[PDB]
Amino acid sequence: FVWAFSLMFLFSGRGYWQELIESIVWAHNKLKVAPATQPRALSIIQGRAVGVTHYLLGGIATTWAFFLARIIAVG
Amino acid sequence: ELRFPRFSQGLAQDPTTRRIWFGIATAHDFESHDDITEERLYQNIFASHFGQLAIIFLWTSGNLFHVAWQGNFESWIQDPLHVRPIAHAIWDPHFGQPAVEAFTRGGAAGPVNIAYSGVYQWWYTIGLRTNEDLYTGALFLLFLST
Amino acid sequence: EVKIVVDRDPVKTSFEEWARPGHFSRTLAKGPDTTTWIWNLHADAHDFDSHTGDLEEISRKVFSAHFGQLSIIFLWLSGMYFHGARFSNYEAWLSDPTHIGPSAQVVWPIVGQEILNGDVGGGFRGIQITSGFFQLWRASGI
Amino acid sequence: GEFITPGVLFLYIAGWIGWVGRSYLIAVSGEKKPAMREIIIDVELAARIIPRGFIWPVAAYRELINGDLVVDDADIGY
Amino acid sequence: KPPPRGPKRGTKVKILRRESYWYNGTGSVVTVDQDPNTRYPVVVRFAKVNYAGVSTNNYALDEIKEVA
Amino acid sequence: QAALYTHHQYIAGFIMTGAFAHGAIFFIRDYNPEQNEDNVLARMLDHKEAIISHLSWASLFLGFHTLGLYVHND
Amino acid sequence: GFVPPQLDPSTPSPIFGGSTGGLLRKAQVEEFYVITWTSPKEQVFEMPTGGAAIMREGPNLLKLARKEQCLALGNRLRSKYKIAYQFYRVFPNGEVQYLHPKDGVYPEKVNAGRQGVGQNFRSIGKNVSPIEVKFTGKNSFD
Amino acid sequence: NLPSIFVPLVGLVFPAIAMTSLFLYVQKKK
Amino acid sequence: GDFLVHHAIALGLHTTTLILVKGALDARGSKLMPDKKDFGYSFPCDGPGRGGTCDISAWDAFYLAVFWMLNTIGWVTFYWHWKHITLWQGNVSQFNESSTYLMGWLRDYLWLNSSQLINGYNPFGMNSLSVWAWMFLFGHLVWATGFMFLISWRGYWQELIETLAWAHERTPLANLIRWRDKPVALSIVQARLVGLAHFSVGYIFTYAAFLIASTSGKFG
Amino acid sequence: LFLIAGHMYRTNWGIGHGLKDILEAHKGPFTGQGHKGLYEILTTSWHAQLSLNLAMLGSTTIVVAHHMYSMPPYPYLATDYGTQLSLFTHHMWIGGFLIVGAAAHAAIFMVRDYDPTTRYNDLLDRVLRHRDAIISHLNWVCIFLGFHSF
Amino acid sequence: MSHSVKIYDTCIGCTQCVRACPTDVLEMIPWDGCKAKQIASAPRTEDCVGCKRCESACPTDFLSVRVYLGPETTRSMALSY
Amino acid sequence: LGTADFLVHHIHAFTIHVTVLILLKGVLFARSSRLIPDKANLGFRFPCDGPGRGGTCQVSAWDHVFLGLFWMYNA
Amino acid sequence: MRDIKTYLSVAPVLSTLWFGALAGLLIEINRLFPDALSFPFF
Ligand code: CLA
Ligand code: CLA
Ligand SMILES: CC1=C(/C=C/C(C)=C/C=C/C(C)=C/C=C/C=C(C)/C=C/C=C(C)/C=C/C2=C(C)CCCC2(C)C)C(C)(C)CCC1
Ligand SMILES: CC1=C(/C=C/C(C)=C/C=C/C(C)=C\C=C\C=C(C)\C=C\C=C(C)\C=C\C2=C(C)CCCC2(C)C)C(C)(C)CCC1
Ligand SMILES: CC1=C(C/C=C(\C)CCC[C@H](C)CCC[C@H](C)CCCC(C)C)C(=O)c2ccccc2C1=O
Ligand code: SF4
Ligand code: SF4
Repeated sequence: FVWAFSLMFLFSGRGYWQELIESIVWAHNKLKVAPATQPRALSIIQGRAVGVTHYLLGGIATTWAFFLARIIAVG
Repeated sequence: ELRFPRFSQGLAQDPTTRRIWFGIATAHDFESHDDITEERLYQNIFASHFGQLAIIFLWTSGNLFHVAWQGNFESWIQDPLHVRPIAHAIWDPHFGQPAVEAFTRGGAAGPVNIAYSGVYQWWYTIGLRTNEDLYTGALFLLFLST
Repeated sequence: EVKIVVDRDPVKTSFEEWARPGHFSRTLAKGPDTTTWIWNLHADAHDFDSHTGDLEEISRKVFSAHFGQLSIIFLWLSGMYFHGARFSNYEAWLSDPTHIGPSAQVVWPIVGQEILNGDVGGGFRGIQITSGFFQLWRASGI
Repeated sequence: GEFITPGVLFLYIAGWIGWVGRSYLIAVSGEKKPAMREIIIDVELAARIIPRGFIWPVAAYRELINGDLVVDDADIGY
Repeated sequence: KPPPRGPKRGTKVKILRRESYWYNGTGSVVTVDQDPNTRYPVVVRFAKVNYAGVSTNNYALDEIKEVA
Repeated sequence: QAALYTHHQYIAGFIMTGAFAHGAIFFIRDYNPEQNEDNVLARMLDHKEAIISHLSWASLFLGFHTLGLYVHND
Repeated sequence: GFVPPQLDPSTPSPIFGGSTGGLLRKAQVEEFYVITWTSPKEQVFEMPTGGAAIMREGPNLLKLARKEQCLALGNRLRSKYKIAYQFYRVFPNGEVQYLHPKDGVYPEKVNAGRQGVGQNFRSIGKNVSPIEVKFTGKNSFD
Repeated sequence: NLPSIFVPLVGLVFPAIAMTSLFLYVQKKK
Repeated sequence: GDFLVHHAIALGLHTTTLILVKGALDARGSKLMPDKKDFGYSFPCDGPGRGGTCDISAWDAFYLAVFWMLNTIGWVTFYWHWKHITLWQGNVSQFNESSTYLMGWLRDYLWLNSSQLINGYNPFGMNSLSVWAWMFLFGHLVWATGFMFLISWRGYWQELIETLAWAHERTPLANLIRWRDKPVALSIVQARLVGLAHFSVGYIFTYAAFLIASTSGKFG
Repeated sequence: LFLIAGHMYRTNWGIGHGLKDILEAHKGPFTGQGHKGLYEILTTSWHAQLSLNLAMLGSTTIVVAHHMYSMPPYPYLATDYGTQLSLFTHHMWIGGFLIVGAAAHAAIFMVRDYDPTTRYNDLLDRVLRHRDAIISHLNWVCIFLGFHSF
Repeated sequence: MSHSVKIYDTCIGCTQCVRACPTDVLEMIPWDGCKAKQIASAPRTEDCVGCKRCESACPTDFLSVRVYLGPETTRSMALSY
Repeated sequence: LGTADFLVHHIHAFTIHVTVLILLKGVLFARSSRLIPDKANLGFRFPCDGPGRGGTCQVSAWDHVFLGLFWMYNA
Repeated sequence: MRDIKTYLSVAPVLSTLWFGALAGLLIEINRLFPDALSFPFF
């Protein structure tokens, strides 16, 4: 799940996520719950940084669970 | 203009290979063609549509031709639940010998492909009964394409 | 020559900066403009090079920082030795090391998760470890 | 007690979280920079507001009638 | 003899420029330029920040609605 | 059966995406904000915030709990 | 109008061991650029195509294959060493064209007498929607 | 019989003439 | 089981709609760029300023949409096949229990039903199913090439070509051949389109192979 | 062996080497000025040392994982299949990452600390000047191996 | 003309775009519509590479220098070979 | 060590080389290239230089190591 | 003393303290009323 999750950050771009954030922000203005640290999308080099990090975490852990459970049972 | 693509001068003078890639993707976008006018915009679309019907009729004349030249259609009718419908024949000169045996099935003489598009049942229902109905079925659609 | 000249009390031990987030950087210190601020706080936490422009302070920070990294490892080691002593079948493992799995973690039974306590044998139960400390503690004659 | 009773139990709680948080943001809204009072939460002010979520169904429903639960066309900036 | 034009100072104003970042928002007038040729006189300061970080810009007289 | 039902759904998945895709090209190239003054079409550009957010809500509510109940079952 | 350009002579280029970032076949067919500057002291700088070469006293000359490269060095010289520079464009046949200051004055400050090519005297929000330009050679900005 | 002729023609020749035909047309200049 | 899957189906339609509907209504303009209409349906981006504007064209909204379409239709056809493949065997209990936890779908549908497919050819022999076994991997290969164009963006490859276009210009016997059209890396939008073409093709061929081979292997 | 090696570099008494002078004798015809000047750029920049240390410590971790599975050093480690697989896998990953780190900090040094007017080096200069050759040749091999391995 | 660079009337004459053009496109000309009495101008759009940094440094309401990407030439593509 | 081992040893020689290529390119071209002549001035980790000159996404040395991680994860 | 309290009031430190209390509470309830699939009081 984490591995497949990282793809959302690598494939897509920031300018789409910034705009969708704006519409979400508007609804909070309606109910007065708009925060004062203005919401922003992640910076360009952060979208990548989060993208690679999850991808590595999903890939390595999958092998981790694949190896230990296999070898422990057969020896 | 002055070269491929004939329909977009801005792309034509692009010296890099970008022109070739972009001369293919923007072929059918008739609005952004240079010198387009609202009369041309429709008349190209109308001519283009007839091009798309030609493909559809030529495509369906392919299916009838093979099913009635390399298929099990007359035999499949005789027992629909035990004769794999046949799509066409295989002639691939890379095949070794054990593959030639393996892909020979459906009561054919050489390798074949089993048809999973379900044409065999549809033509059974709507009344076709031999090969010969299919051949004229091929010719007619071929004529309609013409 | 080679000697030991150090300084005395460069930076005064105080809690003020602990309540001024982003004190280290001049840009971050002004406050949280947007949520972009709370990401740049961690991205430039350890970049001692960008905080100041001279080698002396960068040195003293990396030198002291390593001590923290060194300290955590010792704390990590301490747990591993402690855990192997209070929650392990080590002494049982020393009898038949061929066919008793090394176990040094035991979970509390809250939500059924005691099924994790495997029958690693040796009259014990628990998560079967694989870091191989037990062969290390035997090779040192513990 | 399978869905409806646990469900109402949630909706009570969910507003309590929702209604309290709204009160705080409004409470600190009128300050020199509301930015600082959200990354460094005011604990005392959040303590005199933490129980006001006990009666959120009553309080909110009066706001809706009085027409202060929402705004109309003044959205960004102020 | 002619009095200064536009709002004086501190008067909250509702922004009316459509493409601005603070459309339908409110800012504070910090100074109005009294040169007739100046094409965007009213210097408006805001409380939020636009995507560039800027928090002020000029504006035209008919794009400013003087709320009170 | 399987090769047919699966075939037509994927065709339908592609075609349905095109319908919105040429909706966007409409708003760009051929829409006219004067000849459509306040009619039903211009209003769908007037409360675009209300449409977008609620779509975001319904997706979020389905996402949290469909996945939620699933991990719990797992 | 006092704008007689500099009229490039043939001077000696800087000492350099040569690198792989020099001109390519584009120079022999399309165009290549030279940037002539005068130094008071023989120092060492860094070349836009990587590596370091040493400028020598007085009139230098150096050829680069683009315009971004001539200026990229042009900023470094004007900034680091407080030194003047032009650059040109050289055609395959041999006709050389004066490029950079274009008036004798850097484009940052204002000369009374240059043109106004490329301006719209209206705010950006007032452009015409794409329906108003269809089937014409116009664009919204044009 | 007939496949052994038509398979190569559409697999080898008809591609070759096609690629070489387009390559001249794409790379023309007038 | 059929309750939980249907919401997963329902989740797909809203989220897929959300991207497309967000794309359509913001095509004319939005706060990040209130004159988006002056650039057309498809443009790469608007530069790094104002915080970066990658993937802003209404084109890109269609772009991200296809991924959720393939996933959504993935969850639909998956459901139809497994429910029927248990029925046709008369083993309807297997779906009705395994289909409530994810490992049930991964173990009892994917892993279990692909036993006959992957043996299309082994160091012992081949079968009729070999062609579907080959296409199965061929599906995995194109799909995995798709990532290369989505993740690695243009500016890296462009610097790579320039070195190459230098090496070719200095190699003897090979400086006698000159490109007519200069070589450049694909454009930003082209890579997205190309990258999605591989992803879709590999995603159809992979499933289409597993769907036919697994069912036809048992013909039941 | 280590202890004797400790007594090499001059510290306060007469005996011992000078790390500066060792780097200033190896200069060759193809290389020009040789390792002159590397003493500075390896002394007034932490990002140089961190990049250089990371590669060696990165590489050593890998060699550790190749030896601990072939010369089992602890008793009853051989027949512990759970341990052998994990220990070999663990240090490969650790070794892999640390090498990548050596690329990042070497890259950071080129941007921040490198300066050819004061900390001038000749080898690091020559390496920059023919970088088009280095990548293109490494590009061809990666293609050659790509076709003949996969 | 390779790319089209357009400068509007909002511009406040700050000379931040001109200083940020890496290939010397824009330049400054006198005006009378600002306090600074100068507005930017783009008389050399041929060499305009398209690097939007020219207008990531225009500090106005929306923008006062705008860049529209058209067809690409051998210099507007920044080819060195 | 038979044939089946010979192939896989030449797989490792392949992924190691490719990983070296990405990281090595980043180190050398971290200050300048024929595309961007003043890349050094832009810092160590910057997203891009805009969509000009065909598109300059991911030219910063940080994005070369960002790419290397996958191949390190691959090798 | 004031600076210590302020630091303890910054967002991350409250989070672990708040969530930690929340985790303890839920774990206790599940220890006393386990399996809890329905709400059988009314
Ligand atoms: C006081 C807190 C608060 C309140 C009242 C709201 C209210 C609202 N949000 Mg919301 N939101 C918040 C915080 C809050 N938000 C935070 C912190 C985030 C970032 C994760 C979001 C992200 C978010 C999204 C993405 C969306 C909403 C939406 C909505 C609207 C529909 C309700 C909904 O879907 O809930 C959404 C609930 C969540 C996303 C759960 C996260 C909220 C956390 C758990 C609450 C935080 C409370 C705060 C930290 C406590 C302060 C205590 C104080 C004493 C210190 C509604 C106007 C939706 C909308 O537009 O519908 C119209 C929508 O799409 N919000
Ligand atoms: C499965 C996915 C996949 C594949 C096949 C490739 C393939 C390649 N990548 Mg790559 N890449 C991928 C995913 C993939 N990548 C992803 C996800 C990322 C993001 C991290 C990258 C990032 C990346 C970088 C950063 C680099 C590469 C490089 C390379 C190339 C070096 C290998 C080589 O020369 O082998 C040759 C090609 C193959 C082995 C492909 C299979 C070819 C077989 C043997 C035969 C093909 C059919 C044959 C031609 C017959 C034609 C039939 C006719 C009808 C046309 C190669 C083209 C490197 C490169 O190009 O420089 C050398 C490089 O620098 N890639
Ligand atoms: C209950 C029932 C019934 C009924 C049913 C119904 C009535 C249904 C409905 C349904 C429906 C009712 C559906 C719908 C759907 C829709 C859709 C699917 C949509 C689409 C849309 C679109 C695609 C759009 C587009 C666009 C855009 C985007 C923008 C503008 C332009 C355009 C328009 C193009 C009956 C009685 C009969 C029978 C029994 C059962
Ligand atoms: C009965 C029932 C059911 C049904 C249900 C339904 C159908 C519902 C609907 C519903 C709806 C249709 C709703 C609507 C809504 C709307 C709105 C509009 C709302 C609003 C709200 C608000 C506005 C709130 C706010 C707040 C508060 C008050 C608290 C928290 C905070 C805040 C501020 C957020 C079922 C079958 C499931 C089951 C059985 C039971
Ligand atoms: C999804 C996505 C986002 C959206 C993700 C965002 C905006 C951040 C995710 C939300 C985080 C989790 C904030 C929530 C945490 C807050 C501190 C609130 C805490 C309250 C909790 C205790 C509930 C981007 O910004 C982005 C940027 C560039 C490339 C790709 C993407 C991208 O794919
Ligand atoms: S895009 Fe670049 S070249 Fe063009 S004007 Fe802007 S800064 Fe200058
Ligand atoms: S990274 Fe690429 S897509 Fe993003 S802003 Fe830069 S040029 Fe545009």
